[PDB]
Amino acid sequence: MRECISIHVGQAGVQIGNACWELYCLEHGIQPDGQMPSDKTIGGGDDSFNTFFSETGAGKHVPRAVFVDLEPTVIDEVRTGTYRQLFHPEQLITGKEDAANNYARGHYTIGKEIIDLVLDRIRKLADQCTGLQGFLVFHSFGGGTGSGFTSLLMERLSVDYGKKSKLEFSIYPAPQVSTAVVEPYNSILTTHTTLEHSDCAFMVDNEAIYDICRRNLDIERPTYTNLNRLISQIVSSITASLRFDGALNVDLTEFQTNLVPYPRIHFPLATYAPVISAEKAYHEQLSVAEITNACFEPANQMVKCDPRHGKYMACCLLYRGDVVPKDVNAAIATIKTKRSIQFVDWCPTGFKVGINYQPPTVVPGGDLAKVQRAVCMLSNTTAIAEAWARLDHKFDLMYAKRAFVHWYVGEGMEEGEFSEAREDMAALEKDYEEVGV
Amino acid sequence: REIVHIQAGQCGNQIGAKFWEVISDEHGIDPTGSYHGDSDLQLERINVYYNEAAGNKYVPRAILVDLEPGTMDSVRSGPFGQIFRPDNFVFGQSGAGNNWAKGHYTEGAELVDSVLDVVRKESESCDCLQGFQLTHSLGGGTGSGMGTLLISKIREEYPDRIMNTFSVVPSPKVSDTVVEPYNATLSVHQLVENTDETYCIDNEALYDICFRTLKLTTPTYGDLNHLVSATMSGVTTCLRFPGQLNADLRKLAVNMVPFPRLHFFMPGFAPLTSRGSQQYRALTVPELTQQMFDAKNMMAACDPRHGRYLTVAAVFRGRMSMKEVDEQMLNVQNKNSSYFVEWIPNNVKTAVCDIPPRGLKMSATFIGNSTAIQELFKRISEQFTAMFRRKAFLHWYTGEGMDEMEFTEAESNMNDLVSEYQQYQDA
Amino acid sequence: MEVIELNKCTSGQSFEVILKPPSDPSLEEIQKKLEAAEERRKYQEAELLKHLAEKREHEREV
Amino acid sequence: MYTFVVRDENSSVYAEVSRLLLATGQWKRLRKDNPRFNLMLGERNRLPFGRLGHEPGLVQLVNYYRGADKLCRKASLVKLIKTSPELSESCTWFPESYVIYPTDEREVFLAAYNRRREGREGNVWIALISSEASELLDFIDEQGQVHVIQKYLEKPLLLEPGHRKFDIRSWVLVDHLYNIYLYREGVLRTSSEPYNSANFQDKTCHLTNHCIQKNYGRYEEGNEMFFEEFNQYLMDALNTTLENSILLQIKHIIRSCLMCIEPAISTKHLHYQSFQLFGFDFMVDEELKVWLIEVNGAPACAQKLYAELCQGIVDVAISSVFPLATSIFIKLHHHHHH
Ligand SMILES: Nc1nc2c(ncn2[C@@H]2O[C@H](COP(=O)(O)OP(=O)(O)OP(=O)(O)O)[C@@H](O)[C@H]2O)c(=O)[nH]1
Ligand SMILES: Nc1ncnc2c1ncn2[C@@H]1O[C@H](COP(=O)(O)OP(=O)(O)CP(=O)(O)O)[C@@H](O)[C@H]1O
Ligand SMILES: c1cc(CNc2cc3c(cn2)[nH]c2ccccc23)cc(Oc2ccc3c(c2)OCO3)c1
Ligand SMILES: Nc1nc2c(ncn2[C@@H]2O[C@H](COP(=O)(O)OP(=O)(O)O)[C@@H](O)[C@H]2O)c(=O)[nH]1
Ligand SMILES: [Ca+2]
Ligand SMILES: [Mg+2]
Ligand SMILES: [Mg+2]
Repeated sequence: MRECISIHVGQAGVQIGNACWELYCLEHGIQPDGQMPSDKTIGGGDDSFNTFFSETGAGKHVPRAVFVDLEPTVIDEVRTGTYRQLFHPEQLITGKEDAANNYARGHYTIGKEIIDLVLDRIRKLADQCTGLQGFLVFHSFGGGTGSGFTSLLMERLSVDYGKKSKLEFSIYPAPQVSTAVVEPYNSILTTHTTLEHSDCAFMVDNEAIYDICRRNLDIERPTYTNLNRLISQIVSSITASLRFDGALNVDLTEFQTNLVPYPRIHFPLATYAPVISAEKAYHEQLSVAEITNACFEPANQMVKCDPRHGKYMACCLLYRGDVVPKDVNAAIATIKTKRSIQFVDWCPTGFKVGINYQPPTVVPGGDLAKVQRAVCMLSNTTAIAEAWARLDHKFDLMYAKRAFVHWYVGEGMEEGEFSEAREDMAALEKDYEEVGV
Repeated sequence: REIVHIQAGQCGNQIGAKFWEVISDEHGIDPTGSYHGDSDLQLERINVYYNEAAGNKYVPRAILVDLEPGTMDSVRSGPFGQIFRPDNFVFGQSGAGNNWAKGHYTEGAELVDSVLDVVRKESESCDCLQGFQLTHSLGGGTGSGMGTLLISKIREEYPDRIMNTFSVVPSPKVSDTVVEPYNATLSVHQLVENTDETYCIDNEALYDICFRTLKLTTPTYGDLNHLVSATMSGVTTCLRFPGQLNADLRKLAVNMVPFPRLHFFMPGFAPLTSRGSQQYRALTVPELTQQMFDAKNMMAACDPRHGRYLTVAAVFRGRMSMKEVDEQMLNVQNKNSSYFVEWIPNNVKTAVCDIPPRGLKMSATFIGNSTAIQELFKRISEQFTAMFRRKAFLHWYTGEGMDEMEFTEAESNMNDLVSEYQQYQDA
Repeated sequence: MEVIELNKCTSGQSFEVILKPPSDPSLEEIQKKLEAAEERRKYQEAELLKHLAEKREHEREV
Repeated sequence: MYTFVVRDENSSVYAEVSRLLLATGQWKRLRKDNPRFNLMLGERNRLPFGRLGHEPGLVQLVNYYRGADKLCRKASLVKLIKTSPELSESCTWFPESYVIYPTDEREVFLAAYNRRREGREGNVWIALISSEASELLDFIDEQGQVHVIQKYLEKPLLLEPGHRKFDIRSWVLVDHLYNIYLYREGVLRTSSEPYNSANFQDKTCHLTNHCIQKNYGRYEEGNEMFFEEFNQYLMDALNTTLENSILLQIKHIIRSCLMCIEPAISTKHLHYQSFQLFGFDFMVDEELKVWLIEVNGAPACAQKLYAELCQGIVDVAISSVFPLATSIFIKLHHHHHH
């Protein structure tokens, strides 16, 4: 058994972490007070769920989680929420005043004053770890904390923990739920500085989650709460292999082996089905074939793009519920005939399949209907680079005029970092196109 | 995240008192400083603007400044006079004679350190101060000259704090003296350097609005200030009430100001209403959106179609469909996208607050960062030059120690600002 | 077609299906980047506080 | 008020569509980089498909199908036929062709040619038209990039008076629902010099290109014969009609090609939508069999028809998606049960 530490940075990371840790508790039968009746390993153990929870002599199961924001108000809602007893104050780290959507402010100015304290509270959890695999880092591209401080944390973790794997869940900015305008700057700056410190990064475009909530959950104008519960379902699907018995994606290392042949191109695309409104009266339950085929519909993807116009380097299918291998392989064979699924010539054309029999857990009072079977597909397709192209073009439009740059220079950052990061992205965009056409 | 509020001079104190009168009502604070509201939503951010005192009484974090006592005596005997902390009335006796020099260099200089003592005392009682705001005019001498001296000295003592202003720009249609272009030009230079957001209230737009739309044949300054306080309440709504997302002044400024000197905004309000005259028909979201984007509803006398929007913020208040808001906001941009700069993507942002203002079921506040504001500064420059080429009325200033060079300098800087706006209008 | 590495437990199972075969900077440099930006800040703050000092001199002179 | 942008200025067809759209009073043109468009008339190179369909509150439509180049490139078209089972190396209406890379299936073309020379059968090929394999294998290496080799049709149907050659051009509109519309008016880009079966090196009677023919204008105005006459000439000379002898095959070829790549390019469930205008080029042999030569993805129209086709595009491809405040197209559909 090897432990995983989760780091939630900024507003988006913190509120997504709460969504995830709440779902984890329901999945493992852990109550809000940290008691887990079914665990008979009182005060310890090396069960799979211990990867994400530690135990106290009093039988309290505590997340291996650090929440960090440069501003108290979001994390205060953790300290007073339904799961207040779950975490202890040493895990919740807040500043006074935030990065104001300014990458330079979160990385250089404000980050410098808090980085040491955070690394200390992380090193207090890693001390309780018999063997640490690495970290799961949740954050937004857009925020000043999520972009700036995250990349500073990641640089240092590669120093303090050189052997130790690092995975991100990153919220890609969307205008529909953002009141910011400088997010393209922060996104490119954090990607350039984090890229060679991250082994695998799962991007979630808020635009895609937003439209999924509208189309399939019949929610007129989604809130962060609607978005985060859906995101946590997908994050849980990705991390379930780390928390339950199985043989696929059992350690953070296997994630990059199975999904990331090329280190730089480490942005797998997640597609999830089915999303069904809990308020939908009559629902015909969907088969293995139907949900699997839905993994190739762009409208079910975490990032709107067209995989038909790129090439796959890897593909995992992760099932929850009543699924058996015979039906999976029959569905794949049908889908292969009907759909354009073209791999790079040096990778085998195939799918790694993991089935967990427990059907997905849903938050009581949420927007998601319970389903008999669900699937999350992790595919490393070059088509996700469309998201880099959109973001880079927005960056180019503003930077040509140096709009908003004075804010970043005024916190100690040099205009040349803008052009360094942008060309790194230009190199990344060509890496994707070498491989994909 | 507390804000410290300062109001300076005749105009600054009259509009400023209306602000505290309006929001004190919105937060259920009576003229005694005692809370008598119904909801808890109207006390969650009350720390932003009010200090809590003994007796569960709320005291505005407001400093009242003048160089003559007449207007501040009228404030204390005024509708909400008792609520202000009496130690925060800081005033001289000699007046400023509608003279920027007196307010900035001689009479104001004598008084400024006393004002800054109160500012410091109010600041040190702030858990996390997030900035300052000032109300003042640019046409007189105290608010214009001493107000900008205060701003310079506040930035010296608090160089990293946000500073925002409501600045009443002078106009000959509503005018007290002929030297207003002189005082405005000198003040604008200071604002260009030392403020993060300046909401430009042009006193003739308020006049045309009161006359042509509210059908008031002889509007008073009081009618003019009703429109201003409606906007002041509107633009601060999302700091004073829990809502969609909370941004501190810095984050708000970051996303509205792409260039440090171009921070002079065009405010607007819909529906436009007069005191007393009761509105019975609520507006539909399409009606609010058309009106708040219409030139007639702007309070800086500038045609938005003569320039391009760098950024726009809109604050809707009341119960309404945020979906309908999204669609109507997206309809305005997609229908007139040639008045928005194509090189700042998604530069129109929106917020909604469920709490409507007093007397309206529904309202919208418009904040426009348009290059059309250059027309306001061109007007001042023309009026400035018309007198300055003959050195007219300068003796009022040279007698306080000023040289012609400082005027030449002030004139040149504002002509730079105008040309800076023109660069981005053609990009 | 070909189903391999099948592995079963009480919780679920996993396998692989192939349809076809194929054809860090140091804590030193970090500290320096950050401090080279903190000095960049105080140079800018000093120029402002200087520019404000020249203004103060002009106020005394008027 | 719908909005659109223009990003291909060399486009004769969409230059006219732009004119039609503005002259309705309900469409307005923005500038090339204004991303708030309902409709895009895009460039032919590196059109940024990845940036479409991400503008909140704007239904977005582009006049090109991402992925359609696999049909409109000679190297890729050859590939698509002998690689897609629905077209299948045995395809009956596409000339025998191979992909040869300059120093690939050159070996395969040596063998399939040898019992076409040492098999006592007719023998000519095209890329240069020759009858010896080395005359061609020396020319493709000498010119640069990959070329397509293709069997040359030594028995083309010839138009009398003149004993001439021709090729048929048909314009096809695929809308966002992937309806396949054949414009009823085609054209024959005819030769005016009689076909010379012996000397292939003079390529004025072998190559029917409207430009490379500029005996211009003798028989028809512009080396362009329209469908009413070609129908009449077929009736008088061969007793048949255009519909029966040729067009049925044309519709079959058009439909087979576009249905083959439909899964790869369809925008049914996509966040943006595509239509596209294609020009198919056919070639009739003496036995009245239709052969597909090439598919042009950015076709120019003929002068008499611009008014009609460019209106048709607006009616069924644009206004279907952006409605405003008998038909000139033949809809190609067929579901035979088996
Ligand atoms: N999905 C999701 N996205 C969020 C959430 N909260 C914020 N965001 C996104 O984050 C972006 C802005 O960055 P934030 O995370 O809010 O800012 P931050 O990380 O707290 O850093 P600061 O700027 O210092 O406050 C916007 O584009 C939002 O869409 C959330 O709860 N769920
Ligand atoms: N296998 C074959 N047999 C006989 N003739 C052939 C042939 N392949 C091509 N041709 C002739 O070559 C001529 C032009 O060929 P092709 O269509 O490749 O040129 P092109 O691509 O410039 C036409 P467009 O201008 O419409 O794009 C046609 O008139 C056709 O008759
Ligand atoms: C504090 C806050 C503001 C509002 N500033 C703001 C808002 C938004 C924004 C950028 N900036 N972007 C947005 C997107 C969506 C919604 C809102 C915003 C203005 C202000 O100025 C004064 C100055 C003197 C006064 C005064 C107010 O009241 C009495 O005296 C003070
Ligand atoms: N809106 C408004 N403007 C005013 C008022 N009083 C004066 N002004 C304007 O301010 C200018 C005079 O400045 P003044 O208020 O005397 O500055 P002071 O010396 O600081 O008090 C004139 O151009 C007027 O248009 C008022 O009550 N309301
Ligand atoms: Ca255990
Ligand atoms: Mg935050
Ligand atoms: Mg006066």
